[PDB]
Amino acid sequence: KVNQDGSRVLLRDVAKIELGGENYDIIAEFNGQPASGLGIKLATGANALD
Amino acid sequence: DVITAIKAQNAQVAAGQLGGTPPVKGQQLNASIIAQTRLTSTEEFGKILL
Amino acid sequence: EDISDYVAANMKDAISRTSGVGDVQLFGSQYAMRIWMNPNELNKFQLTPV
Amino acid sequence: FSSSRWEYGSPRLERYNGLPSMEILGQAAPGKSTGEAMELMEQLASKLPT
Repeated sequence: KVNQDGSRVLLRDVAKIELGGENYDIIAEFNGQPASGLGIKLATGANALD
Repeated sequence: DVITAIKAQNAQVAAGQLGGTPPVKGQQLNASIIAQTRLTSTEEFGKILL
Repeated sequence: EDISDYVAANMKDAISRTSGVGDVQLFGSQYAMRIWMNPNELNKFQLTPV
Repeated sequence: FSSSRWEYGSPRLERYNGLPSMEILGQAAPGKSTGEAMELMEQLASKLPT
């Protein structure tokens, strides 16, 4: 908004804006060291070792 | 006006949680919040204000 | 937060769409433009999260 | 309330496997074929920007 004054209101003011993390539920520690992993789950009747 | 007031009263809404995903370091309790819930009987539907 | 974003924005897409993968449960989450509202700096300008 | 500007843009953007990728079509040579025509092309891309 703009008020009846001239003073401008923009997101920056009303809210803190940081980039990253769409959800904060799961975090991983590789030997205590912060890390992310790729956990692949198998299909049904696939080809394993291949 | 009958329809519009029906879905306004007979509603199931998903609200947030006490002590959510990004927390304050030292948060003790984590609980889900229930706001409105779906009306279950003929009496509760009779009490829908217009 | 920085790693789990990168592993999704460089690696995950190539996995989930390859050799007979059922589903890839990645460890973390990719970035999102998070808008962390403040109710007081929000009340001050007669504004709402809406 | 509007501004009028001329600006360059692509009429045909193309993507290979979820990543932005432009295609180049070529030949073998009147002498050599594929096995070397592809081989020299392999590191013409390897000897340029990261």
